[PDB]
Amino acid sequence: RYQLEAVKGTSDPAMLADTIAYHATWTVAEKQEILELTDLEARLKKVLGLLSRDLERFELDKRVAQRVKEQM
Amino acid sequence: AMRLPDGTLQVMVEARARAQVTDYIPGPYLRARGEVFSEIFPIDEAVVRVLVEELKEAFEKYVANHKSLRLD
Repeated sequence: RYQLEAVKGTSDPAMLADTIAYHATWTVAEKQEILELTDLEARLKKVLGLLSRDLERFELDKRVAQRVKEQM
Repeated sequence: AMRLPDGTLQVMVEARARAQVTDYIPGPYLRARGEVFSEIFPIDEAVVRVLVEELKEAFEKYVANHKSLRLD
């Protein structure tokens, strides 16, 4: 909850670019690969792609849990 | 025009009109001269207005496609 208000009201572009980049739970090699490219648009597109991937994985886990409990 | 000590020249130019080329002189530096100024004036502006409207609509429909191709 320390970031409940620490992230709202902030519009710094580089900070919002690298905040999720270091918040992205992946390997050090992937972090260095992210650091390799200096184009903001591509990196943030990758960030949104990772966010969507996490969302859909969570949806899959949810739905399987519910249905399997139901059929049980 | 702006001069820098690193050898890179930062100069702003604005094209005025098209013109022909008469002759070339062995340089450096190359020099050229023009005979007359090449200009064209619109005639029967109704079709030109239709084409301009189509061009504006095409540009409006095209500017909102390159999300990550560095397009303003």
